[PDB]
Amino acid sequence: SSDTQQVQNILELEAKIPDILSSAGKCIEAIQLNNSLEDFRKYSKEFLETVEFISTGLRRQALELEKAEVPVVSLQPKKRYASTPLSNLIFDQSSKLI
Amino acid sequence: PPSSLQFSRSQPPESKESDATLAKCWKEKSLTSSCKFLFEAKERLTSVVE
Amino acid sequence: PEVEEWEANTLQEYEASISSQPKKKEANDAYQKDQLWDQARIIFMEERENYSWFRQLEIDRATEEQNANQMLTDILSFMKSGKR
Amino acid sequence: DLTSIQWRMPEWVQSMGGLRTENVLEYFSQSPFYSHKSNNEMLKMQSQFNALDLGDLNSQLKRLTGIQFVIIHERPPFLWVIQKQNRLNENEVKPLTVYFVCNENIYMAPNAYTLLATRMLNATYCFQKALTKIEKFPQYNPQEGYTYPKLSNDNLEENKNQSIENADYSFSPEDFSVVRAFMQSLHSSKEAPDV
Repeated sequence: SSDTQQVQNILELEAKIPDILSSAGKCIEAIQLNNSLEDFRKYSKEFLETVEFISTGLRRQALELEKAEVPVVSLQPKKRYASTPLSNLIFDQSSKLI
Repeated sequence: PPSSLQFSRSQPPESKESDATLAKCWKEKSLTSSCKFLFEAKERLTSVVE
Repeated sequence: PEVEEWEANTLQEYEASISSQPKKKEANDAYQKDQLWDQARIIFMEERENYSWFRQLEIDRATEEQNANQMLTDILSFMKSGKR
Repeated sequence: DLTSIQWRMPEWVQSMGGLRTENVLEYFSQSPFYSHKSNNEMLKMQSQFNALDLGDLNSQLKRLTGIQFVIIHERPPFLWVIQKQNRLNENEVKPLTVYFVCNENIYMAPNAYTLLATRMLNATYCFQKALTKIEKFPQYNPQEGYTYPKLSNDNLEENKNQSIENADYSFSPEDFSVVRAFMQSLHSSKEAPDV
């Protein structure tokens, strides 16, 4: 778990959310089309975990966002003047011209 | 000047049975609209995730 | 008039359902089904509480910063004097 | 059907020399709302037979229990209130639906709940229509807010305030600018000679 990896973990969370719609619409459908209280007991029993796991997953990922201690405000960059790769790059072209 | 209206104690009066059918017909359509709504929203949100 | 027009649009199709389903009334069954809504809602309410819902050590991190601060006072006193 | 519907026989009322007291009840007899079961009917029969055996109205009505249409109130020469009732005793009587002469016209008195709930119906229906017209229209995107797709832009010219300070040199739309000011300065200027 580092840098981008948590973001990828968030990708795992991403698939779950939209379905929460149809699942609810599935639950009602059990008392609707299926006309069955028991199957509604089932899918309603399933439906809540989509809520709980995602909610707790967010609260915990955010807690990770605090543990990482990434600053609340983006830093203003200095006008970077001479990272080495830029230097030996330009030098490389210099020899390339020579 | 107001107070034109005045009390009149006269019957509930009564209601047609078909209205009871309307009570069902409205609600069932509303529920179907509910399911279609949730499903459609899942669709467009799935595309948004895409 | 548009509302009652819609009402005729509802009754025409309910009576159309009556045409497709002559002697098949289900409102009586719909009563106990409404009772099913009544039970399902209660079970739905009670079930949610079963699930979990929302660290002082992070508060203690402030105490860490505190002792770090007093430690800063100590070291500045050292640079001032060499006292330990 | 026997509710808000209008009814009138103006030639009749014009023929009567204007409504008085009994003749307006006769106008109620003219009305479709009038009941054959009414005590006024059998009393009318009594006038056809006994004739003399009549005593004003209420002295004749109150002692004869049944359907009635007593004139509790009146507004000559315009309105005439006529409360229906059902006598049971020398004292007891059930109040019933008002009928009245709405200037050579008769309307039953509406129930309060029926029309309050009617207006509530009209309002909630307007609300349903209000929702259905705009559903499937806020083209949402978390990245881009609630987009509303359009044939073209202007027309008119959360806490996401964070950005790099100086920015410059940089880029940031500025998707569009001043182009509206082109033509609008042009039309503000076209009226300038007029000004």
